[PDB]
Amino acid sequence: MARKKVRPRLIAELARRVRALREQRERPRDSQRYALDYETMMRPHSGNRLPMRAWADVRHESRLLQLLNRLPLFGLGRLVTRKSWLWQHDEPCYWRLTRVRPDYAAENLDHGKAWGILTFKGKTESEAREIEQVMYHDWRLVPKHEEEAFTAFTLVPEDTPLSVPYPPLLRAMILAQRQKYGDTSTEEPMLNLERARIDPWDYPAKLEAKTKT
Amino acid sequence: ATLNQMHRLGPPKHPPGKMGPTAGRPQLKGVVLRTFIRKPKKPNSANRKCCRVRLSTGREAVCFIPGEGHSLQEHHVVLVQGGRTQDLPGVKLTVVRGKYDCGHVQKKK
Amino acid sequence: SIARSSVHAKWVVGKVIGTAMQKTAKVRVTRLVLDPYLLKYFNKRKTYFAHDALQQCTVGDIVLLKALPVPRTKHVKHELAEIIFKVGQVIDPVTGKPCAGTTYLESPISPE
Amino acid sequence: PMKGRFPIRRTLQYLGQGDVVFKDSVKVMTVNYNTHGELGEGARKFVFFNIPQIQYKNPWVQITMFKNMTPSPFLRFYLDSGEQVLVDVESKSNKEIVEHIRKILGKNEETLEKEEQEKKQLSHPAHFGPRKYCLRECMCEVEGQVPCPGLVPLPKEMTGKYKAALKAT
Amino acid sequence: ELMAWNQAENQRLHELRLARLRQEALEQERRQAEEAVLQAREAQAWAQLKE
Amino acid sequence: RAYRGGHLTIRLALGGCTNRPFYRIVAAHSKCPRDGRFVEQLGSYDPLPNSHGEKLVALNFDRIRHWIGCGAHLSKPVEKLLGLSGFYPLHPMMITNAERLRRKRAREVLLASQKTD
RNA sequence: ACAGGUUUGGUCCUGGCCUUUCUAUUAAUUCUUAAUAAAAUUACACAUGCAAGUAUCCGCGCCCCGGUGAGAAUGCCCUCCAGAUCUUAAAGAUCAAAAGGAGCAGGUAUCAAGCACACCUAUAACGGUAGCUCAUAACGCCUUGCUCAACCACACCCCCACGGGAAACAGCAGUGAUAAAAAUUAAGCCAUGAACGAAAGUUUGACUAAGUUAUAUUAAUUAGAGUUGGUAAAUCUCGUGCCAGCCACCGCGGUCAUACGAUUAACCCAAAUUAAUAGAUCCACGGCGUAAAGAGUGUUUAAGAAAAAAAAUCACAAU
RNA sequence: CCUAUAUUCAAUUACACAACCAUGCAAGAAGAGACAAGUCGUAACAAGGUAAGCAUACUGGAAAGUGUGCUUGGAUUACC
Ligand SMILES: [Mg+2]
Ligand SMILES: [Mg+2]
Ligand SMILES: [Mg+2]
Ligand SMILES: [Mg+2]
Ligand SMILES: [Mg+2]
Ligand SMILES: [Mg+2]
Ligand SMILES: [Mg+2]
Ligand SMILES: [Mg+2]
Ligand SMILES: [Mg+2]
Ligand SMILES: [Mg+2]
Ligand SMILES: [Mg+2]
Ligand SMILES: [Mg+2]
Ligand SMILES: [Mg+2]
Ligand SMILES: [Mg+2]
Ligand SMILES: [Mg+2]
Ligand SMILES: [Mg+2]
Ligand SMILES: [Mg+2]
Ligand SMILES: [Mg+2]
Ligand SMILES: [Mg+2]
Ligand SMILES: [Mg+2]
Ligand SMILES: [Mg+2]
Ligand SMILES: [Mg+2]
Ligand SMILES: [Mg+2]
Ligand SMILES: [Mg+2]
Ligand SMILES: [Mg+2]
Ligand SMILES: [Mg+2]
Ligand SMILES: [Mg+2]
Ligand SMILES: [Mg+2]
Ligand SMILES: [Mg+2]
Ligand SMILES: [Mg+2]
Ligand SMILES: [Mg+2]
Ligand SMILES: [Mg+2]
Ligand SMILES: [Mg+2]
Ligand SMILES: [Mg+2]
Ligand SMILES: [Mg+2]
Ligand SMILES: [Mg+2]
Ligand SMILES: [Mg+2]
Ligand SMILES: [Mg+2]
Ligand SMILES: [Mg+2]
Ligand SMILES: [Mg+2]
Ligand SMILES: [Mg+2]
Ligand SMILES: [Mg+2]
Ligand SMILES: [Mg+2]
Ligand SMILES: [Zn+2]
Repeated sequence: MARKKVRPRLIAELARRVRALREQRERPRDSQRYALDYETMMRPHSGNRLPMRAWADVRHESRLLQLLNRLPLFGLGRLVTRKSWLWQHDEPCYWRLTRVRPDYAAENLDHGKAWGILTFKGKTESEAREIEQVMYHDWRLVPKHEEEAFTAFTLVPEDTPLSVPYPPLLRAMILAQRQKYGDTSTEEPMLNLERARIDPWDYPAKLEAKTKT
Repeated sequence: ATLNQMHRLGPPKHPPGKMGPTAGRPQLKGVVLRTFIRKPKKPNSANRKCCRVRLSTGREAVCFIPGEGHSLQEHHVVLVQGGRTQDLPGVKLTVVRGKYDCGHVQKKK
Repeated sequence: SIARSSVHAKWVVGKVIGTAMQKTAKVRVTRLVLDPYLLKYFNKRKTYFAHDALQQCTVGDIVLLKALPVPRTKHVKHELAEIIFKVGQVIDPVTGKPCAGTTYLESPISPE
Repeated sequence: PMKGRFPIRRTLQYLGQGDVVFKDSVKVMTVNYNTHGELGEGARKFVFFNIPQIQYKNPWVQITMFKNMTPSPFLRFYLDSGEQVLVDVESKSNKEIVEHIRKILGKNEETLEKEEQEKKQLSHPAHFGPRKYCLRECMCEVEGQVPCPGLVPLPKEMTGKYKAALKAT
Repeated sequence: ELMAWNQAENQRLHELRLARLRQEALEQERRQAEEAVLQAREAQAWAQLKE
Repeated sequence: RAYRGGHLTIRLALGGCTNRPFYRIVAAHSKCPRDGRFVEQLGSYDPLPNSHGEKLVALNFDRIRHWIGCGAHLSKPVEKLLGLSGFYPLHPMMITNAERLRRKRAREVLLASQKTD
């Protein structure tokens, strides 16, 4: 806070500026960043090792831009799916590519940021978005003829009861609370789950920064 | 004083304790420079065995050796403590008997 | 409806110390503070700069300050609201009559 | 306290026992009184006796005195709204002034008791902690429970030492 | 309610005061008669001496 | 003290003396020390069974749901406690551990009648 | 303070010093066992090991916990909140930087002046007034963590860290040095907390349970220390002879020493007991002819008192 | 610049600077205190053998002496 003799620290500012600058200038190309040593299963850049459960899927499968580099327009309007989704969810889960912006420092051109519109468990989101976990090796491309076989969706309704009992004590508290104010109605108190809907963990999160309203 | 004057000075504050020979520590360790003898002050007389010690604080000071008889040579390390000897003017320290090179007084044999 | 000042001083009343700066009155404010040892009350004084738009202020006037929503400078957090007692020209707030000290300058019982 | 004319008014008790508590509209109270005249008398005793009491209970309110400006004694109250209360105290007694002020902008005894009731629900009986804020520290000290082993050493079985030396063998 | 009450109170006191001051004005004129008499007497005595 | 991030939480502070544990249920910032500063005390839980063979739990329900309503987070053991009380549904992990416990009792039953033979 | 000892041939007064109480460190002497609590010379330098990971790759975490009191009169209390984070649409909520100020806030005035420390204009500039702080302590100098559910600060050094010295335990253990000052190079994530995970769960020198230590309490298995002139509970016989020595203060020792040294008896504390050092406590709401103190004189300033009744003025040696 | 993005830079220059402090050591110098059963005196205390003292001046081995004003913290024993 304010004490009348307080010294003017200059270098505090200098280091902020200089650090931000050396950050922007040395900001790593994601070509080298997610680069992976397949023998040791170790990132050169971060020195990080990959989790045991991801090993096989790393050896045997391909990252997104590995399947998008050999596409003619670099794969616009194409449908893409993820191995994990195919194993867990029997309903269709795909990404439709809106933009693709590869990273060219790469000799083999395997890396880059993507965008699109997502269908998960058959439900479709109405907006464009940046796709998440591109660098992963789970990615697969669906062929043109099979496109209309995957996009084929059998629409089924949801059977989970809209309401459930309150937990035993809480129910008692509510009962007694309404007896006290002279409400005689013995209609069971019910807990309404309409807004308690949550997406399974597989559902990809938006990388886009939030606009504050 | 008046109430204004007492307001203007604040209440009286107890002055911090002024620090003595051991610099506020309970003991000090020091090496013996010289062993000598000092006469007490006038009303009552003997000749009291003292030494000169150098203390871990680097300050050099006269110090007194309790008990009857002692063996102390230069270069002996002793441990000194704060009691002031009333006869001897100027001598504010006392050797601790029974530590390092000052041994406990030997019972007559 | 947000207009505020973070100051504790929202309204104060004080004497005008000096007018020397353009459009700015120096104002000595005084409060009672309880000396803890003697349990007695003494006057602590503190100065405030106040903004005077028309430069209305003689030295010695008792004056009322309102806290400024946005500080004009680092030292000016108040605007001068009213002049409560003009120096040596004082109109009794009780009877509305001119007075010099304890004397009435125009008697309140002589309307006509 | 010896020195002074009415020493009892420098005591914590005397200061406490005065009752006026302004509403929160009140910021500044200004007293204007005279050093002479019979009429002025009451106002003077007010400044001598109650102003200390008042101030003590309204520590945030600027109180300010002025001597021999106007021919007549008065109070002025400055509120937050900008409103200004003017109270003519003339032949009024010390007591009458305090009562009349308490009437205009005081706080009803209802108000004060509600406030202190909100302050006494602040320290809850069933909590645990430092003596400063709570009635009890451990639960070691509630009657039926298990006692602080710093008092009544535990049965060897509840000791972790014994459990560990059991699992080892 | 209370500000109005206070207002009416101040007005009450104001009228009381005006009464008191009229009274004081009267007593004061009486004093002026006395002083005018004495000052006239001594004015005379002085005039005589000097003459 | 000023922190970078972290959320409001309802956890257990551990008071007590060696071998005699005690807990103060507490609403605290997440990043602050276990036994340290807190926002509000909520309840207490005494793990050791008393003279009457009871574990005493105290819950200020009103304030608890005030904070849950501000989006405070619960600790797994506080969850377990509320659930036990019946103010929350049973925590799935309570149920599961119960089942595991049952199967252990079963296999020790069989192993007992197998060793007895 | 419920006070006591000590100024003198003596009495009274004034005035210091000391005793008696309580705690902590260290040391000496003594020491049986448990439990609990606490663990502390060092912002000097550090060998070795460990203290941050989780996770189907991204990510998210990684002085947060934990450490320390170096710096700074820092600051307490209180306004006002940008931002981050959580939740949810929003609204809320938690932590709250910067900016502030009713009040309170270490010593020193032999530190008494600081030397640009203010304001206006308006457009944000040109320009203009000549101010601002301060004996109600400015500006300096010294000392210093704290007002404690906690807070403030630091993170090898150069207030800072781009750079530069240079190669960092003020994480747990350890170790050199240094000091009067001395805990395990230990076991677990089983509980709480924290991180991450959708999750079972993993990690965590936080922490839990242990190890060490009379540091403190308590319980019993444990007896030793100090003292015996007065203050102040308690002494006898030898030895010494102003020597040797003793004492907190008064004082003791010059051949009949209850005061030294040892013995006999006693007193008092007791697993402790003395000593040393730091605290707690302690000065004046008392005084000023003779004891410390009315400042050689008057006037005004600042600041205060006015609290009820009146007054200014005549032989003589002011200047 | 038919989805869209990429990339660059941000260091100097002008001077002053151990004065000024603190902390040690020092050729040396001066004081105070403690100090003989020492040397020289007798200043004070009794009209202390010239009553003491204050300010100031000058002087003297040393206490101190003298001047000028001032003080009683001296007396003049009181029908003398
Ligand atoms: Mg990682
Ligand atoms: Mg003698
Ligand atoms: Mg001694
Ligand atoms: Mg030994
Ligand atoms: Mg504990
Ligand atoms: Mg005497
Ligand atoms: Mg005597
Ligand atoms: Mg005495
Ligand atoms: Mg020890
Ligand atoms: Mg800390
Ligand atoms: Mg400093
Ligand atoms: Mg906000
Ligand atoms: Mg803030
Ligand atoms: Mg320090
Ligand atoms: Mg630093
Ligand atoms: Mg270090
Ligand atoms: Mg640094
Ligand atoms: Mg360590
Ligand atoms: Mg570290
Ligand atoms: Mg060592
Ligand atoms: Mg220790
Ligand atoms: Mg050892
Ligand atoms: Mg754990
Ligand atoms: Mg766990
Ligand atoms: Mg471990
Ligand atoms: Mg002895
Ligand atoms: Mg004898
Ligand atoms: Mg004795
Ligand atoms: Mg003896
Ligand atoms: Mg002990
Ligand atoms: Mg005197
Ligand atoms: Mg005089
Ligand atoms: Mg003088
Ligand atoms: Mg003479
Ligand atoms: Mg004679
Ligand atoms: Mg003589
Ligand atoms: Mg002679
Ligand atoms: Mg003579
Ligand atoms: Mg004489
Ligand atoms: Mg002289
Ligand atoms: Mg001569
Ligand atoms: Mg001559
Ligand atoms: Mg006579
Ligand atoms: Zn306990």
